Amino acid sequence: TSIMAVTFKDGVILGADSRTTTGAYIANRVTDKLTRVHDKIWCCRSGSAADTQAIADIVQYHLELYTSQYGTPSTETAASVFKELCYENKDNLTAGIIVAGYDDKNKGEVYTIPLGGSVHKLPYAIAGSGSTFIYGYCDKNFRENMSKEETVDFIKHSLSQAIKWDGSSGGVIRMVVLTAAGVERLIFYPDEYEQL
Amino acid sequence: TSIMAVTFKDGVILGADSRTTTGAYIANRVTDKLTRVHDKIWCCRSGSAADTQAIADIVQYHLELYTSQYGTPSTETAASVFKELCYENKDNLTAGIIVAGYDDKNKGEVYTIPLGGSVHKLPYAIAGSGSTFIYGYCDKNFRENMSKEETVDFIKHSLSQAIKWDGSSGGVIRMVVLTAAGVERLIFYPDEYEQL
Amino acid sequence: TTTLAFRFQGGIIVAVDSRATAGNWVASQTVKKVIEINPFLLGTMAGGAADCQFWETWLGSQCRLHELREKERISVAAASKILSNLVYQYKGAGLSMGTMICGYTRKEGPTIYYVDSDGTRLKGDIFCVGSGQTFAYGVLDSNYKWDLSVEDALYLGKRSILAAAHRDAYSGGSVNLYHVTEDGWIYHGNHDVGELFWKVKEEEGSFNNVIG
Amino acid sequence: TTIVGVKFNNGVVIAADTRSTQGPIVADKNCAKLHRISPKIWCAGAGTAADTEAVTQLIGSNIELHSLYTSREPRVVSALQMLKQHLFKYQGHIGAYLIVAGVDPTGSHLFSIHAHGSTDVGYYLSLGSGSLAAMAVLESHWKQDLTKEEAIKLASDAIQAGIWNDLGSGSNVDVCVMEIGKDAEYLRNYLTPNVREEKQKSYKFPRGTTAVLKESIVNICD
Amino acid sequence: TQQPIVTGTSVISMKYDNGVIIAADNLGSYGSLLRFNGVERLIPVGDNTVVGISGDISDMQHIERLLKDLVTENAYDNPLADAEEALEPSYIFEYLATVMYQRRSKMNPLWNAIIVAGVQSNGDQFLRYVNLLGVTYSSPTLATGFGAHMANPLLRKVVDRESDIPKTTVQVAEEAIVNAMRVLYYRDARSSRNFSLAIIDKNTGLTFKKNLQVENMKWDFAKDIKGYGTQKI
Amino acid sequence: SDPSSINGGIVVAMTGKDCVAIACDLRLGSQSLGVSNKFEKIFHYGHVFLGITGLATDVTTLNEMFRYKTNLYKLKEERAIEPETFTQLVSSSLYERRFGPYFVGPVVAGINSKSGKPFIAGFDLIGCIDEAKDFIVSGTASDQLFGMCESLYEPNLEPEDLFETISQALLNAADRDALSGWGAVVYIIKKDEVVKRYLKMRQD
Amino acid sequence: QFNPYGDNGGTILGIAGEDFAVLAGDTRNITDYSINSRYEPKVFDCGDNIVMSANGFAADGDALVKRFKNSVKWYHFDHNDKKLSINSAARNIQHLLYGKRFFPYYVHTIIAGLDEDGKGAVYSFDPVGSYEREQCRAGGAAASLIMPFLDNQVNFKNQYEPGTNGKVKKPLKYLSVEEVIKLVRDSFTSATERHIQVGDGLEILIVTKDGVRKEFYELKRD
Amino acid sequence: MDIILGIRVQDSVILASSKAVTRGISVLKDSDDKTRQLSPHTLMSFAGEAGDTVQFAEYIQANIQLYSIREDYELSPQAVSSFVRQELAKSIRSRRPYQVNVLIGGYDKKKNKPELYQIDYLGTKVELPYGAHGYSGFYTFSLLDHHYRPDMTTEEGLDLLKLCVQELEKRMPMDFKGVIVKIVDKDGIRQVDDFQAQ
Amino acid sequence: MDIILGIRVQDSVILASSKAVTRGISVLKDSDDKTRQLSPHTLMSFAGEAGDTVQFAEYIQANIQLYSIREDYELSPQAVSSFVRQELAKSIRSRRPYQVNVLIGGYDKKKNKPELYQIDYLGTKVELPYGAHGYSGFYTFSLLDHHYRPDMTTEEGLDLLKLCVQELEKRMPMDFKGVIVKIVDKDGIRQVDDFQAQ
Ligand SMILES: */C1=C\C(=O)NCC/C=C/[C@H](NC(=O)[C@@H](NC(=O)N[C@H](C(=O)O)C(C)C)C(C)C)C(=O)N[C@H]1C(C)C
Ligand SMILES: */C1=C\C(=O)NCC/C=C/[C@H](NC(=O)[C@@H](NC(=O)N[C@H](C(=O)O)C(C)C)C(C)C)C(=O)N[C@H]1C(C)C
Ligand SMILES: */C1=C\C(=O)NCC/C=C/[C@H](NC(=O)[C@@H](NC(=O)N[C@H](C(=O)O)C(C)C)C(C)C)C(=O)N[C@H]1C(C)C
Ligand SMILES: */C1=C\C(=O)NCC/C=C/[C@H](NC(=O)[C@@H](NC(=O)N[C@H](C(=O)O)C(C)C)C(C)C)C(=O)N[C@H]1C(C)C
Repeated sequence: TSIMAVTFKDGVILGADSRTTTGAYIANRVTDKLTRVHDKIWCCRSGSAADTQAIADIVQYHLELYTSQYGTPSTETAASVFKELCYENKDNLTAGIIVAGYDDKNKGEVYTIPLGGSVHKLPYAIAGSGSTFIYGYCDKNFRENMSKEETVDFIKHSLSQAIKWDGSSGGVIRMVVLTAAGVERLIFYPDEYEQL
Repeated sequence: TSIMAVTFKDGVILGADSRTTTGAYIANRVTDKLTRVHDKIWCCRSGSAADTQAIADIVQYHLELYTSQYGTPSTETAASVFKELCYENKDNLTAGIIVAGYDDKNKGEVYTIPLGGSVHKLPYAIAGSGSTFIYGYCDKNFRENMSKEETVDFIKHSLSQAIKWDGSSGGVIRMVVLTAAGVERLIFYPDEYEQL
Repeated sequence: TTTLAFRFQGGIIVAVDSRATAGNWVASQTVKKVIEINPFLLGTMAGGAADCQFWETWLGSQCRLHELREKERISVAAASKILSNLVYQYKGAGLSMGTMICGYTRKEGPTIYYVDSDGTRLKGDIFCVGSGQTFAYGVLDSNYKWDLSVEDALYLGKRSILAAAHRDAYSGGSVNLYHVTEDGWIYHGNHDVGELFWKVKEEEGSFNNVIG
Repeated sequence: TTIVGVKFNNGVVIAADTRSTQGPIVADKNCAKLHRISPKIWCAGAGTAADTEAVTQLIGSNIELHSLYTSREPRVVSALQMLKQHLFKYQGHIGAYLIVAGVDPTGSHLFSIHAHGSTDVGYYLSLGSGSLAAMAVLESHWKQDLTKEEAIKLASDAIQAGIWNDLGSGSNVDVCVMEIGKDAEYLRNYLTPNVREEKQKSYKFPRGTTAVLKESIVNICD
Repeated sequence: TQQPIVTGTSVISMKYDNGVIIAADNLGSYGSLLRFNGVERLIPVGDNTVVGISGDISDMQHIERLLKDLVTENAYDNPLADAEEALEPSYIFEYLATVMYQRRSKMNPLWNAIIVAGVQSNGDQFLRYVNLLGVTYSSPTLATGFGAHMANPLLRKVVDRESDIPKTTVQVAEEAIVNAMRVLYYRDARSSRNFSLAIIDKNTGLTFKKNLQVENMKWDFAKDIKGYGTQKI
Repeated sequence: SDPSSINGGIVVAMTGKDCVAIACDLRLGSQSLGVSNKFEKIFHYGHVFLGITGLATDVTTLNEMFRYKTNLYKLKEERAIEPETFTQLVSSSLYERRFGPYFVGPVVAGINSKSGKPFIAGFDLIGCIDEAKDFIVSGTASDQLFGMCESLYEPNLEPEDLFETISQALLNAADRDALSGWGAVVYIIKKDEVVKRYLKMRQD
Repeated sequence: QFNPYGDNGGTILGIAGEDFAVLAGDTRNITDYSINSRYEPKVFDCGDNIVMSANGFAADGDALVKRFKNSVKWYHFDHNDKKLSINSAARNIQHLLYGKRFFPYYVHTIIAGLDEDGKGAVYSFDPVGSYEREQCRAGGAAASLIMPFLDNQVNFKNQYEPGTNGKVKKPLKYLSVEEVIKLVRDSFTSATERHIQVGDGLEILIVTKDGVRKEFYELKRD
Repeated sequence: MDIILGIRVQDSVILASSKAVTRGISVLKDSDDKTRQLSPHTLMSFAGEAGDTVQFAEYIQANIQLYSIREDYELSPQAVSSFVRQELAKSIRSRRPYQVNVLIGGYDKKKNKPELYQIDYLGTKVELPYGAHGYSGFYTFSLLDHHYRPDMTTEEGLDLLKLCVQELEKRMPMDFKGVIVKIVDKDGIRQVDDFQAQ
Repeated sequence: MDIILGIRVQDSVILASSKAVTRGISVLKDSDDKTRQLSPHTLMSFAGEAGDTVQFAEYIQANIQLYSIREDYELSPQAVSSFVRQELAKSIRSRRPYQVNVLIGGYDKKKNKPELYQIDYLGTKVELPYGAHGYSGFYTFSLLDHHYRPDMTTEEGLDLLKLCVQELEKRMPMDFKGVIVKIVDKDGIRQVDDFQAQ
């Protein structure tokens, strides 16, 4: 699994591969690891599919109820609910989650919640088995406030390298653009990103 | 440990960090992982220090004797002796070795001998715990037949990222240039490569 | 540890050693392995010191409540069952105790109950409990008769603990003696093995083995 | 155990503490952890004491024979190679961790060997449980081009770091100086900062205190 | 019962004549991967107390919230919240110590090594340690993990016994600390070059220096080291 | 489990003024079971004494080995072996079994016939030589012995005094060890004569 | 897996006089081969002339003392500041410990004070509460080194009247506070020489009808 | 385990050895003689692992007999026992060690004295007034520690055993099916055919 | 293990139970009665884990007695045994199960017939002519399989036991110290005080 979230000038973009596995078998090659917990607060799932789905499904429920009572929740708040669940249940979960959201006052924010249950706000974040192979690449290519075009490229390149080296990653590259303009889903096929 | 060997226009260059460890303790911060087995056939050692040293010490002995009887040995031959030792003793060794040599007819050659004892001839090779973090970076920056300057740079950048993410790597970056001109030792300190 | 209690024509004899060991380390040579439940009840200790010493003290409390409640001294059988049933509640938890509940009641006469943390409860005339038990049994079994002068029985008991203290590495220190009659128990001193051995050796001619 | 090695402008010096242990008990309050391989090649050892001694004498013996055979002064690289190949042959089962140094026809040298057979080379080294305490000192005070006295101070200071901060180290400081021109000078108990205070009382017993069962003379003459 | 995941390394500290100093690098490791770099492991509670934490970072973040909550709580119905009845280092410690022990006693520890540094209302210097087992102790110098093995030996050379405290100035002390941090950067494979340092002086108050860096390192001799024994070039 | 804790027993040596002393208990048991109270653990070859704690079978074996070796040594050297030399022989003999050692705790005591100097040394099970100038302890009650010695001991004691001191160290240490005791014996050694005494101690 | 227990070393000692008693302990606290503190008090005055020390695992040791001190505080509340006799304290400590019989306070505790007759008293407990009154007792890391000594010098064991053919044991006279302090110091300086977890300092608390008094002596720091 | 007892009286050594041979759930024999005569005045009793027991005894026997023929002489009991210890001592460090314990009772026609030697599978040898292998010790060692005298007659000795055997039939958990007794003295070795009621 | 035997003859049930009580290395008692009377015509013998054994027996006893008082009637042997099985069956899935095996011998005053019930700690109940718990079966089941008749007299039955007890003293490895016999019939329960030579 290869998942990342990059904050740029107009907001934030989430990216992921689409491969789910059980051993060496690809249980699903068109998986959607970019999950929606609110209008403009999404997450990237890595680790247990069962665990991350269950967690996401619950956060979504919490934010919906939160909205009913106190209006729109911040991206920070969403990261807080995830964290609360991942920390308090660290002994029975295997979920590496990235929370990305766009808000009118903060542009886009990115919170990475690793295996332990700690939270880390960052300019961008990478995770999943594939991420290890692109630590160098991403550190040498990320720039703050890139344009939507530059960001989509940075992600398409990073994930193609992750998909290239990590067997647990593959399929198509999926992206979700979160800006004031709305929500945009992007999809890139092998033939396109492989020869980058 | 972060070690790599890149073949370029005028020959080949070997690079390595200088950190040896025992747990979290840095037993040596000025280690020399670039070992000479012949005039223009050197190797990069990763894994067990005791094992790789013992292996290298033996190969050197074999090539010296080989020279006494049949003149200069090829780079291929040197990789062959290493491989023979690593394969036949795979059950009691933990040595990931890279063999790089310069010869007048082949420019520079690079043979990587991973844990199993298999041999792989390549344009360049990376290995050691730090190598995982620069798979993407190196795949997107290596070009065949670069100049000595470009190569030294490519290596200085790659290894700085390896040293950056992998705790088992650090210290100074050491290089050894093997060309028709001779043998050149290069050394780069933290202050220089850290801010690259 | 070595503890023994036996019934004979003159009542009951109770003898114990006084050594405490933590592994092969000798922690103490002055431990009281006999708990005085009351003027007519005695309890011996074998196994874990804390376990015995604690629960047997607790037993005394339970006996005292019984007497206030029922206006009468508790029977040896009942006292032993209080301990037996308590210990059974903890079966499997790790308690370690080989115990002897001895007493004299008008209704029961001289009585001895063996109770261990296994949940085993037995009434009998002779019982040797502890790592030195076999040694004590060796001496005791082959010199016991129902007709022993309260003074001869006392010595047989003392001598049996002596045997154990000698052979058993975990037994030693001194001997504590008790005699139990319907009038209650009578303490018959603490005999240090340091002096007792040599005395017995010289006077009896036994232990002829050891070099003197 | 704390053992170190420090190079100075014209030689090399090695030092060590003198505590020997078995669990939390001090076996020897003043053992010698400095071993002579050849007149001008000494080795400081940590790990299994019997092993540091045996392997050290074995190579030393072979170095002696080699020296007589070749009619040359022993070289540190030889002690180093013979030791490491031996330790390696024994897959680390010989618990020896050594700092080998000395001077020979090729100059002054400083290396270290680990039980499994790997070797290092440098200007300052430390091994043993006090390894970290000593290294902190060296990392804080070593500089290139030290005088014989500077080096001895540094080495001696590093050992103390061990003696005081490491429970596995203690007692005295043993030093050995090997200067490129002169004879090697072994300084047994160079420092003795741990003398036991005068006991509060004498426990000399009044004769006759101990009870004796029997007596006799033993014949030692044949 | 757990096992740490993201972790912080050493936390070193010592006390000088007027206050105490404490420092810790800004790394959050993930095994051998030096994953996170802007991790502050020095938590100021009020401005007479600074809590340095090492170990599992998720647990650290948790202990951080506990501390902020303590500050909020102490303020409730407390007209002397920033006077006679403000939090004292000793209170913050006793609380943390209590929590730490209860957690290990329930077989679910907060996987950390903690050092509380500060100045008591009466000017006294406070410096005590507590770890995931609930163990605690004080000394003129204190360090967790790797720093206990390398930093202490150095720091103790400055303040070896009680009578040395009054003879040590903030300059001398801060120097020792900064040098120890360098040494740790040399030999701890889980250390970072960036770190924070804080001073708690009974006169100057709380000085919290962020973004420091190990400077003046000796690496030049590395060029003269070739091979591992017999190699000459 | 621990082979050196099957039979039990202790040995201890001490240096006095122009004299050396070495004592031992007499117990030989099997775990808790006491079996023999006549198991001396001190031996001698010429004027060199050797005490051995540990597994009984090895104690016996080593004695028979050192007798063999010391006898041949005398036949070839035409002189009795000295303390220092013997210590070396003991050390190399043990290390020769480095990876399958005898489970013993050897102690050497004697006076160099040529220098008249007192000598004592201890060894771990693979030969590590500990040559002390004051005392050497060995056996299942070595901790107790260290405590006794470190306090009771003082330099240059006269034979008659050294005897009190060594006997008290041994006696009180053994009384705190379930595996030691059952009688002790003490050797006081001087250039000219050697005296052997059996102590009176608890038999529990 | 998670291990809820640790070992901080330490060694304590308790000796009873005719009208006084003493409880001593080194001031070194450790973890493996590192020293946590050269001075971390281990013997406490709990009031009503009771001194106590629960040696072993510090977390547990502190918890116990704390819990006992609190027990004393309530004893006063419930019985009009009535003094808690030493024997009563002992029975109470037993219940505190046995209360955790199945998840023990990994400590060996000793307390000292005066009995109801003004005589010196020492009580020692095992991890789960087994206890007994004694004249002297060592507990902790070097207990195995100190006890034999105390058996000899405090209760005159294995000592006979010279010339009595070893038939008359040396009588049980009784040590003065001065003679006791000497044995204490020698016990620790001796322990300090052979046990790597003993050193740095010795703190002694002396109990008399006039209260609790402290004395402190340094011990080798290696 | 099996009962192996030995007691050295005035002018002889007496060996008692349980007769039962049990395998798991069934007692297969009640007349087993756990002994081997090494020489006319030297008898050895044994107990231990199923196969090694006899294999070792017969092996020792063969050697002692061979020495006798070659030297036309009978080795002293002390010498015989020393040989046996050496053999077990070697065994303990061999690939597959003999799991055998033995008692050696012999009459030294030279010193004209009876001797009893106890030796376990580790090569531990000790000479005693009386000895035993296995659990038997735990009962008898204090019986004899009590009722034992150096000058006892062979008759007194046999009575002392009767005392021991009784205690063993009383407290031992197993039914060892009684013992077979044998006396070694100046005249050799003989069996007390009437002990099943002596 | 302990010997627990039961044989149902013509007009009665006979229960034999070893008298020894051994703990590790020592036999602590030779007169132990491993039985409990549940009602005037129902007897239960037991063997198993040290504590559970009696705790369970007395527990069952208390209940059967309580039922008797409340109903002023004596439950049939079949009913008593069914109650006991239910109790053990529950136990087998409890936190800490009773490790007890039992034989229930009773005389059904209504049907006027003797009955024998075998029940293990798992709650396995079977009615048989004769039964046994532990190893005893392995010897006796074929002895009785041979010499057994439905119409045998109480006297013949007791002789059949004597046959069994002998075989057990011959082949069983342990010394169970003989048995205590008891007969349940139309007149109740009585003990055969003279079997130690009957
Ligand atoms: C991202 C890959 C990872 O981050 N990690 C590798 C582990 C994969 C988890 C997930 N797939 C599954 O959970 C599948 N089930 C499974 O692996 N079961 C185990 C097994 O080995 O059979 C059992 C629990 C021992 C299945 C439910 C799809 C996966 O593919 N993770 C991806 C991404 C988050 C979907
Ligand atoms: C390159 C790092 C690696 O490739 N791999 C990590 C393992 C390190 C090996 C080598 N260091 C050592 O071997 C050190 N000894 C050691 O680790 N011993 C083990 C231990 O945990 O203590 C024993 C065998 C269980 C020491 C000999 C230096 C190392 O640092 N490798 C480097 C590079 C090749 C020097
Ligand atoms: C009788 C000897 C024996 O019957 N058995 C040998 C075991 C000895 C137990 C007792 N000594 C102790 O219990 C010691 N405390 C102890 O072991 N505590 C445990 C611990 O691990 O620390 C706790 C219970 C988990 C100590 C009090 C000496 C002993 O000596 N037994 C004697 C007799 C009954 C005193
Ligand atoms: C240096 C300290 C260390 O480097 N390491 C700590 C371990 C100590 C080793 C040595 N002492 C011993 O080796 C003792 N013998 C021993 O441990 N034997 C082993 C055993 O488990 O009994 C055998 C080999 C399996 C004893 C000889 C003191 C020690 O003190 N090391 C010092 C320094 C090198 C003397």
